[PDB]
Amino acid sequence: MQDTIFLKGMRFYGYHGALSAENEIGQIFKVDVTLKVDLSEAGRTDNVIDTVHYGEVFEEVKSIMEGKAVNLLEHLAERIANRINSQYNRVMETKVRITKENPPIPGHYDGVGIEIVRENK
Amino acid sequence: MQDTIFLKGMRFYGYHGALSAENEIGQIFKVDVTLKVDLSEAGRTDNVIDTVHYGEVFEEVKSIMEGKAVNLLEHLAERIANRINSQYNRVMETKVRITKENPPIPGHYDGVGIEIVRENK
Amino acid sequence: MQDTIFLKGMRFYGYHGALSAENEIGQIFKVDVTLKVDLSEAGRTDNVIDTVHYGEVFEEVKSIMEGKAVNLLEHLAERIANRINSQYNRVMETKVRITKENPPIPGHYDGVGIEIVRENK
Amino acid sequence: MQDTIFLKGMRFYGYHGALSAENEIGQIFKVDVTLKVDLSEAGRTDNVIDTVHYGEVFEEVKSIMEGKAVNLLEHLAERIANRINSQYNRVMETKVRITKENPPIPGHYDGVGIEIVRENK
Amino acid sequence: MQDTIFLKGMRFYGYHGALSAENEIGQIFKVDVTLKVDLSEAGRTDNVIDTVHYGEVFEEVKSIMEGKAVNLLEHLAERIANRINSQYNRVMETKVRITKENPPIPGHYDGVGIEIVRENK
Amino acid sequence: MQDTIFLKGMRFYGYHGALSAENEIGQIFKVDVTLKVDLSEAGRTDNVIDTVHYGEVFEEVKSIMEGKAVNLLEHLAERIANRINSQYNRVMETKVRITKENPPIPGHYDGVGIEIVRENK
Amino acid sequence: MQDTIFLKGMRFYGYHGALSAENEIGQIFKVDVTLKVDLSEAGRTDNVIDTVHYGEVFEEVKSIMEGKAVNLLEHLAERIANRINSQYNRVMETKVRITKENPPIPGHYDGVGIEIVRENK
Amino acid sequence: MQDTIFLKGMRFYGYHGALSAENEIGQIFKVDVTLKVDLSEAGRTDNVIDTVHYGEVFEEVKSIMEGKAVNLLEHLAERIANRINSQYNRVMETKVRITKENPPIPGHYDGVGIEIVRENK
Repeated sequence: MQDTIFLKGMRFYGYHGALSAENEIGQIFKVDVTLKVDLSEAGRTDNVIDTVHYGEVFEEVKSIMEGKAVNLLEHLAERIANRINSQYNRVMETKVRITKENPPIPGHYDGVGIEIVRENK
Repeated sequence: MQDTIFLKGMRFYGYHGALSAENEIGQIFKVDVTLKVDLSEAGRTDNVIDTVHYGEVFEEVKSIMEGKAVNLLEHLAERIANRINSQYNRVMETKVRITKENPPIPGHYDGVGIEIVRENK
Repeated sequence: MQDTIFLKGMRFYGYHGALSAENEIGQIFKVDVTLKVDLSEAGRTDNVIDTVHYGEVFEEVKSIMEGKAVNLLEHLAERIANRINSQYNRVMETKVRITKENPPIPGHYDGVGIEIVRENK
Repeated sequence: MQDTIFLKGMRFYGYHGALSAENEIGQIFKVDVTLKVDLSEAGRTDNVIDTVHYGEVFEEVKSIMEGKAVNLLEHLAERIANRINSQYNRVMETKVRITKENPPIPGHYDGVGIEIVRENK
Repeated sequence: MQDTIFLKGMRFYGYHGALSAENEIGQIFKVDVTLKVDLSEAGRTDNVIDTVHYGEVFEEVKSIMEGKAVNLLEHLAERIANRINSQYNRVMETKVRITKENPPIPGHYDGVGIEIVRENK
Repeated sequence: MQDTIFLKGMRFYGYHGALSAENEIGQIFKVDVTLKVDLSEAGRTDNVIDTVHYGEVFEEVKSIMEGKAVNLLEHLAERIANRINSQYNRVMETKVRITKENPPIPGHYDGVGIEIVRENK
Repeated sequence: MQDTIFLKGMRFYGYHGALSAENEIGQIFKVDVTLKVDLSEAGRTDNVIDTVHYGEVFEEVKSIMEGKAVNLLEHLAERIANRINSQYNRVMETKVRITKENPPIPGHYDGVGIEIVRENK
Repeated sequence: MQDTIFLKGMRFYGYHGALSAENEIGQIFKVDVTLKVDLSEAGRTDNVIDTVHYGEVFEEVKSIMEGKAVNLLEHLAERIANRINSQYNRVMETKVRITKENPPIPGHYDGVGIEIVRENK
């Protein structure tokens, strides 16, 4: 089953980071969420109730990304995957990618970050 | 067998969406279609009749994307995969990705959407 | 005097537009603000008090862009130019460019919008 | 008076070109239209009737770009400027830029084209 | 063994295509070549003779892409894979992706094309 | 008179540069040419003979850019402007911009170069 | 005289900013330098000694951008313009644009900054 | 286990290359590093000590990329993978991709390079 629902390049200004100065200044966090969902029923019915609504997922991601500052991207993604998996039984698995395009790293690069994949129990 | 025929970033202005206001205003839908097709005969012959012509596939996608408004991206992709699989026996499997880069979601992101993979029976 | 202070590509999700459905759904508005300010005193002193702080300008633009929905981009820009000119005497002139990259226009384009230039009286 | 109304990156698939093969195959034409219009009345009133509506301008450009094939970009732009100037008295001047990003020129480049500026008589 | 040598976005102006007018006008062809090669010996030695030189591969691709016009992308890629596999025993497998970003297809898209994967016998 | 004919982002691999190693290795040179030409006759007539054909201009630029290596971008642009001005009396003035996106400069930047403007005598 | 020598998108990781936390963490600063220089002698001679060498200019910009942290972009640009004007008599005027693409501003934008123009006395 | 820590588009100006002239002039090297690391402990704890810090990894990559010039990209990547695997036991496997976007290859392309994957022993 290779069907997926996705939200790409969601950007949020947050205050996460292990560094005091990061928590103070903040920075933009980029998030990609890919959900493993069987979309054949919805494909047949065209009824919004047979799939997972992207809008609701974005709201979840946003509440976590723009909420309380934490140290790690690993913890933020863990919270998001866990939030999506808990509320939607149709989601078989949640992939969360978080990128800091402008972390406190003296250099030239496109971004740094983490990606996790959590199956829905 | 890893050969594929592809059509990337096809853009169509349509009126699909579960929201009345979406159906009224419309928006751009981005579509990626990847077809699993054995291309060694055509690679040998160079005869257009031994492969699936991209132009015809684009026409199919377009007729569905620019036709009657439906609620879901899942239904549109289901219709496209089913259209391509039905008309081309050489297509072993059809992957359809549809992205709403500007849905009615208050936020900053690159796009939201779905992706399905349907084997040709 | 060709010195300027600028804020490029500020994006805000708003509900402006002459169309009911626009006011309901909203869309992203892109804003560029260019301020004609003599920067030689600040260039000499390095004292933040001798120039116009970008951060404060962004806050002004944001309050207008994310506030009450209006019909026209012309009115939004008029309000922004007028806001910046009123609060900063050092600003000799304000240029405001607002772009709707995804208006209710059935077609393929990069964006539509307006640009105004208002001297500070 | 430096106020302007603009439409950027409008893309149309057309058949214009001095070459038979161009007329047969077609290609994408990119168009930028910038209109010199005094926007202070609309800025004050917020009444759509005090400005030139972008949507109507796009429709004009489209009718010309997707209509009968002509040889030159110069002729297409002349027709567009003349169309906009004729129908909108508030437009003091019309700038039309047309780019062929993929003309029949053996080489590597971003685009070729013309730009004209026509005052409204 | 997941090591690879790659050449991305190689662009050539050619005359391939099943349509007479294409053969006459030409267009840009974009090519991506990915080679499965064990790079640990070279990683150890740092001796250019223990790997496949990208420069030579580009020359091969170029000779085929800028040579005689053929009808299909499938045939061009077949010729390239076969050329690379024949001359380099260290290449375990060759992936060739060819994209026509501007084919004779009336529409808005990013590109169309094919991708093949050929193991070296 | 603000009409112009333009050729943007023309790329050529050349061997120009004041450094021996540059002459040996080469690099990509990006060229923008803007020609001041009155386009109203052509706009009226639609006859290709009343304007300057972009294709011929590209050929001129190419012959100079891909010809004998010289030390300076200033000399290459001088030769191009002079070539275009000499052969086309309708060109009132020629602007030539040449950019070395990857010169032998240890750093991170988008490009370096020169731009000249030469009126046709 | 419209000839210019330019350096675009020079990026440096620095510690400038009026905020303590900025000085601590740092961020990327983007710089554009445009120099008004008469390039006809060099265009004629092709002798590197008749123009201003971009490489030397980049070194100057770099020494200032990667040196001691200051509060304002206005002061950094003033120092750069003054450095270039002092060392090169052929430079008739120096334009310096500095952009903070990721300042401590909670929002979504492309960049903020200043631009100055200083004639060489 | 599909969790990863990544650093994308790290750019360094170096002097690597099998060609004398490359070693003399240098060029920009683009590096992508993807690390297979189990991030569930850190996801739970939010303690920076339970994961691999990106900042330290960037420093390692940088020391190798900006250090002594070597002939091959294969050798540079081998050194990086080996450096990361040696210092971090939590890294189960290291993927290193190095791209020369502007090698001494007369042509038009996006980049050439190699990618290796090394499991941590």
